[PDB]
Amino acid sequence: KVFERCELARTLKRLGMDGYRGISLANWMCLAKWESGYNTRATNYNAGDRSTDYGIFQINSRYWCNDGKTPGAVNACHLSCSALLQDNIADAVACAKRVVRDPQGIRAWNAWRNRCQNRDVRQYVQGCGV
Repeated sequence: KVFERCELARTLKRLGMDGYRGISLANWMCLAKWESGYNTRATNYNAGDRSTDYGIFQINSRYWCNDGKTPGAVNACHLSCSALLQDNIADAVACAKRVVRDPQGIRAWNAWRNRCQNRDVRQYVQGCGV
């Protein structure tokens, strides 16, 4: 599923994401935007270390979900990577929260640093009613 902007913002808010561990809704929207363009089916294989990023948040298989084909990987979110490809993003969200419970927080995702950190991310939630 490819969410529309405001549709995603409200979905995320409903799921307890606004300000989770100090991360505002706008930041999560900025992350989802740059990671997958609000696309839950999105997947990217990383030839360099043979791992794969899954879903709307492009979560990596080496450390967060199990896809059975990533070498010496772990499954911290305790989910099949397939769960990160559903139209229903509740599992993707539970996993995204798990990722930020670690020291780096939202800095876990490089795309956030490159395109969201220290920027005016107000535009991602404006007019959405969140």
